[PDB]
Amino acid sequence: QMGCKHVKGILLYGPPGCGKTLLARQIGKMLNAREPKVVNGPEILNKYVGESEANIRKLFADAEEEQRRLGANSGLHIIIFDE
Amino acid sequence: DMRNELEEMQRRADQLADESLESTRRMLQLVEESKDAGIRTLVMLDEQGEQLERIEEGMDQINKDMKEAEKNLTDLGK
Ligand SMILES: Nc1ncnc2c1ncn2[C@@H]1O[C@H](COP(=O)(O)OP(=O)(O)OP(=O)(O)O)[C@@H](O)[C@H]1O
Repeated sequence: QMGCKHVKGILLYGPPGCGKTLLARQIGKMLNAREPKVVNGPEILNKYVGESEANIRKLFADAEEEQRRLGANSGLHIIIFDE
Repeated sequence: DMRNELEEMQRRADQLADESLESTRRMLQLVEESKDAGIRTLVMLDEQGEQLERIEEGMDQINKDMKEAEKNLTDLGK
């Protein structure tokens, strides 16, 4: 009835050693859904031309497929970008 | 003193393939089928050669028999 759009991103920051990674993993444990996908940052870059974009799109491929399959009654997919 | 210098990084273009895995598999399957057909043709050709060799002897024997019979009949007739 209200028809509002949800939020789709969060940015945590602060000095070193304050619980960011612990908080993120605990949030991942809290949610009941597909096992959250974790990226370590420098692991996407590849020497072959064009493979970085393929690696990036492999993250959203499954979410797009599920949204197409089920529609508005699909689950929530969580992605974590460390560093 | 605005004299800058740089360093370079390299990237490797993808090696020659990603078109050698769709026509390739079909090529291999067709080659296998052709090999099987060739083996079958080998077997059939050998059998046919054996049969022709078998026919030859009967051919020669009938020729000899008819010639001898004709000569004998002519000799007795006169
Ligand atoms: N609020 C907290 N309660 C309990 N333990 C904490 C808390 N904050 C940090 N710690 C402890 O600090 C350690 C490292 O914390 P964490 O891995 O979250 O650091 P970080 O914020 O990721 O740091 P960095 O900036 O290096 O990534 C863990 O052993 C964790 O138990």
